[PDB]
Amino acid sequence: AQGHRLYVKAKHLSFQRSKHVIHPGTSIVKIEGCDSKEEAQFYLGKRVCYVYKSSKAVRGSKIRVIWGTIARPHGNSGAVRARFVHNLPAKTFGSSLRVMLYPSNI
Amino acid sequence: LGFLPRKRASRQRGKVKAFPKDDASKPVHLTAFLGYKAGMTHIVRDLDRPGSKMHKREILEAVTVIETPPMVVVGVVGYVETPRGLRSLTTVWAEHLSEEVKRRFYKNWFKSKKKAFTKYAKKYAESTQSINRELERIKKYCSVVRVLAHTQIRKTPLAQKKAHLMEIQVNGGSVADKVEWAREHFEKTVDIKSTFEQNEMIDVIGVTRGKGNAGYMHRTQLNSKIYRIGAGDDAKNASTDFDATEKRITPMGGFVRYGVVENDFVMLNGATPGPVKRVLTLRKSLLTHTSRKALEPVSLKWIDTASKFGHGRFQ
Amino acid sequence: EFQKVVVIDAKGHLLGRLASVVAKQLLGGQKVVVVRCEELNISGHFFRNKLKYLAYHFRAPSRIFQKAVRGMLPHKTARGQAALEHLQAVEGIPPPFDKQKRVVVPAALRVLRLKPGRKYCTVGRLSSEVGWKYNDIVAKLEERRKVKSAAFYQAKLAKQKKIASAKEASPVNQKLSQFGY
RNA sequence: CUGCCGAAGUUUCCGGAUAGCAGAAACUCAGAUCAGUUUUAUGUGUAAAAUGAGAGUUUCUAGUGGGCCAUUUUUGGUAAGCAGAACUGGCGAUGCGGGAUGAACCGAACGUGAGGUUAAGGUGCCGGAAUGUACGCUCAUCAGAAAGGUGUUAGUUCAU
RNA sequence: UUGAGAAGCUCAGACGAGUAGGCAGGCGUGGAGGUUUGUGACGAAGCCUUGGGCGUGAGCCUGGGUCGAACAGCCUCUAGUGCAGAUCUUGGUGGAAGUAGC
RNA sequence: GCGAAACCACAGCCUGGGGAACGGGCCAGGCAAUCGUCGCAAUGGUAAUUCAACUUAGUACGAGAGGAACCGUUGAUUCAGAUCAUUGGUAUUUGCGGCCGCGGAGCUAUCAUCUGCCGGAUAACGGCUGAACGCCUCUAAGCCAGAAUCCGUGCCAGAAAGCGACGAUUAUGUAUAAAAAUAGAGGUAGGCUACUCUCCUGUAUCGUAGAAGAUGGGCGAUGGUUGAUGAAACGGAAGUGUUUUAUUGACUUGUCCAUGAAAUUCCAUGAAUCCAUUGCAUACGACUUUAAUGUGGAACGGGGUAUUGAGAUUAAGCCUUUGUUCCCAAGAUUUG
Repeated sequence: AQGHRLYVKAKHLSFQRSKHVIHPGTSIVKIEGCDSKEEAQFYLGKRVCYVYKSSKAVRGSKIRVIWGTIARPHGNSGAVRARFVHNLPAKTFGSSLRVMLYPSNI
Repeated sequence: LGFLPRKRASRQRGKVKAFPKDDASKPVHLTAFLGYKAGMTHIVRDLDRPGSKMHKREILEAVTVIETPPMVVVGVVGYVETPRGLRSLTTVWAEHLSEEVKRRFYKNWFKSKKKAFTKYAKKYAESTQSINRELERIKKYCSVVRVLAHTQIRKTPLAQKKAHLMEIQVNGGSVADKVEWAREHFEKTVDIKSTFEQNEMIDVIGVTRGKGNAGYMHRTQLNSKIYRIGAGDDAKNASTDFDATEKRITPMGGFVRYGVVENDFVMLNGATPGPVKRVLTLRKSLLTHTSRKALEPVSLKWIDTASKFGHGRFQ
Repeated sequence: EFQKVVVIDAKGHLLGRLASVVAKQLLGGQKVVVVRCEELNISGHFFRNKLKYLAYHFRAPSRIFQKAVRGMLPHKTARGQAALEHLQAVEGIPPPFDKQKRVVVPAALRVLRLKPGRKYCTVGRLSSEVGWKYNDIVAKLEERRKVKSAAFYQAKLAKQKKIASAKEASPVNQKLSQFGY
C-alpha cells in the first residue's frame, strides 16, 4: 500500500521536567530526520496529532485524535516541544505522533 | 547438606540423571538396563586379589539378585542438543505396541479404550514416508539418541501389570549408525546378557524403601561389579562350574517378597537401595576406574539357596 | 531511521555503550533484539573483569547484558517493567533472525572507541569458565550458519552481477544520467 | 474562615524593675534631619563632600527576657585531639532548586496563573539537557569520578 | 455617559514567608423585637445522593430519592453558640474471633 | 453445641547509607506472584572426608644401620548412601511351648554387613624462554609446572509462576539477510604465488504513476506484476519460513489516448481425579499398586514356610495358590 503518509512520523518522549518535578503542559517530541536545533526550526508551528483507537463506536468510527502544535525546539538533537489541546496521558510515552505538514510556511 | 533436603523420591522408577560419554569409534551399544530387585543372599566366592591379606581365599559376602528379563525396544527418541540444553526433536514409536506399555501409558488400564497411539500406528502402517523422513532427520540433525524400551512386567512375578518403561541413551557409533541399529532393534527384545558381560563395575540407581514415620529417597550406588549374570532358561545359571549342582537362584520356599524368578537374573555383590520387588536401573559407569577390584574377575564358588524366609538350613 | 523490530549485532561492541543506546531506544517504544551477545567487549583486560565477576549470578551474557540494562532502566516503574520484555537478548544468530539484516551502533564500536594497544575482554570467553558450558555447540552453529549464509551471499552476488551487467546494457540508464542516478 | 502588621528570643542594673524589638495614639517638621553608608581632611577617632531616605520627639502596652550551628578571634593547650572564653552572622518565625538520599553546604527567600530567561548544579542510561568541540594527562590486577616501586608518564639537571 | 448604596463610582504604583503576639472583616448555631402584605399537604424541617452551581474560605443555593408539619432571608437584640484529640462523659459498634475456651 | 478478655494511629522482605533514631514508611537497591505420559535443565545445595602405615625397598640417602618419591595393599576414620542377605537383639506372626521360656516376619545399628569421585584454573611456590637493560632477566611479551583451595566434575533437588517430544481428545513501503579484517578487508581476474578494483556507509538500494488508483480504446511488450490453488526440495533451531515451480485467474502507468471519477463550493475525520483397592507410604495430604468382566482383582479356604520346642499360629512388611466364592464390562466428579 505505497502512498498516503503526507506526514512525518515522530515519537513522544516525555514531559518538560526537572529532575523530580514534571510539568505535563508541554511534551518532548523527537521527529524523524531532525537532529539539530537549527533543523527543528522547519517544524516549528506544524500541527502534531496523537491517534489512538477505543472500543466505543463514536460517530460510527473508532478513532480519537488529540491535536497539538509544535512550539519550540528542545536541545541539540532535534527534539521539539509540543502543546496539545488535551495534555497527553502519561501512558503514551514512547508512542507515535503524526506531524502533518500544515500550517505550511514553504 | 549433600542430601539435604530429605524428600521422598518424585519417581517410583529410578531415572539416571546422566549417561556415560558416547564414543564415535566404539560400536553402537546400549548403556543402561532396568531390573527388579528380588532380594539379597549370602554366597561364597574366592577372593583372587593379588597383594590382599586374604588372597586366593573364599569369602562369604552378600549378593543382590535382580531379575533382568530381555527388554523389547518400543521406540526411539531423537534429542537435538541446543545452547539452552538438550532438546528432544521428536520421538518415533514402533507400529506394534505392547499391551503392558499401553497399560502403563494410561492410569486406567481397564477403563481405557486402548486408543493410545492408534492413529500413529495406523499412520505408520498407511505410510512409512513420514517415519523415514523423521528417522533421516534424527540421523542427520539430532545429536542425542535415546531408545525407549519396556520391561517384561508380565514375565516377572509382579502384581503390577504396567511395564517399567524407560528411555536409555545410545552410546557408540554415528547418528546414522545408531539410527540403523535402533531400526534393526525396533520392536525387538534386547537382553542384558549382550549389554553386560558380568565382568565390570557398573552403577545401580533405585529408590530407597521408606521406614514409616527417613526413606523413599532416590540413590545411585557406584563401584558395583556384577558377580554373575545368569539366564532363567539355563538351569546352571545359579550353579558354578566348580562343583556343578544345578539349582535355581530362588531361595527355598520362595524369595522374600519376590516369589520365584524364572527370567534372566543378575547377581552382584553388595546391597542396593530399595526393598524386594523394586524396579532398579543399572547403567555403565560414566567414569572408568582401573582398580584391581574392578579389574579382577569374579568367580562364585558356593551359592546358598537356603530358605531366606524364616531360618533355613538346607540349600 | 527506526523500525518496529531492530536486530543489532553485538560483535565488536562495548557492553556499556551498547547498553546505553538500547536503554534509550527501549524507553522509546521500540522492539530491539540483540544477537551474538557472547562476542561483546569490555574495556579492561581479562583478569580484571574476571575479578569483577568473582566479586559478583547469571552466567549467560544474554542474561548479563539484560541484567546490565535491567539496572540501567527504571525497573521499579511499571513503564520500565513493560519495556524490559521488548528487549530480546540471545546468543548467536537464531534462525528467526539469521535471514534478516543486522545493523550496528557506531557509538559502541570498539574500533571507534578503543585506543590501539588497549587490552579488552570478550564476554563469551569470560563466561566459558564461570558456568557456561556450551561454547562448542554455540560455535558449531556459527560456522554452520555462516557457511550457509556465505553460499547465499555468493548466489546473491552472482544475481547482483547479472543485473548490474543488465543495468549497464540498458540504454535507459544513461539517457537521463544528469540526475545522478 | 480569611486579611494586615509581627517580634524578642537579652543587653543593663538587679525574683524584679529598666532597656530594646514590635506596635497604638498625640504632636513638628521635608526650607529637617538622618544613615550596622562611603569619602574629604584635621589630629584609629574626630570634624566637614557624595550616595540615599522625610526625619525627629512624648505618652501606654502585648510578647520575649533561650539556644543550636557556622565564621572568626584568641588563650592555653593536651598524648593527641581538644578545651576555654569571646567574635560575627545564619537557622531559629523560612518553603522552593541543587547536594544520590541528609537540618545546617551551594543557590534563592513564597499570593493564583500564562509565556520568557536564568542561579547553584548538570547533559552516557536511570534523568529534563552535546555519547559537544580543542588539547593533554590516567591504565588501576582495589583506580578514578609517610613513603617504596625491574611502576609508568612527561621530563629537568649533570656526566660522558 | 447616565459611574450619588460619597459607606458609591473611578484612577495610579509598589507590595504579598511567619511562631509568640497585636489589629480588622466576615461565615455558622439556638432564641428575641422589627420585617419579607416570606415559604409550606401541589410537601416544612431533616436525611442520604459520582446531579448542577456559588464563595480564596468559613459556608451557600439548587436537582433527584426518602420524608411528613413546620420553616426561613434581611436589620438589630441576645447566649448553656462552632471540636479530632483531654489514658475526656454516655451510647453504639468492629477487628482480635468462632480465638482463649467450655 | 455454647462461647470471652487483653490489645489495636496505621502498617509489616530486607540490604546499606541516610548526619537528628532513622526503619516502620526516605532515596539507591535487589526482592516483590483439556487430560495427560516420557524426557531436557535455568538454577542452587553439594561429597566424599580426616589421617595413616605395609608393599613399594626394607632402599635413594646413608660408612653402615635407620630409613626414598611413586605403585598397590592393609586400614583407622568421619560423613553420606544403602540393606536386614550376614550379625545381634528388638519384636503385637504377642505367634508358640511350659504368668514364664522364648520369639518368626519386619525394623534397627561406630551392635551389624557394607558401598563410597572427577580433571582443569591456578594460589603459595619454583620455572623455561624472552624485552626493557643487542645479552641477561617467573615477566614487561609469551610458554609453564604446581594445592585436601577454587572452578569444573559427579551426586541431590528442579524454575510451584521453566522447556521439549508425545498420546487421547468430552498500521501507513508496518520493504530490505554475507562473513570477516578494521592496526585491512572484500570483490575482480590470472597460475596457494603474482593482479586489479571498490571502500571513505544508507541522502544506499528495491519498490513507490491511474475515480486507492476508474471506464474502455489501443499500441507495446507479448514480457512483467502478482492472486488462486496442485506439491517439491531446502530449512532442527526455535527448521515454519526460503525458494522451486505446475497450471489457471486477473492486473499491468511499459509507451499512450478518449471519457470518467467533484457544491463536502478554505482546517477539524474423551481422558483423568476423587473414589474402591492400595502399604511399596505414612505430622495429615501426598505417596502405592490394583481396580470400570478377567492370570480381573479383593477376600477367605488353605498349603508352603519358619517360629516356639511333633504340635498350634501359620503372612500380617515370610512365599505361593489349576481351590473357593464375592464384587464388578463402576460410583460420581473434574475438565474443551
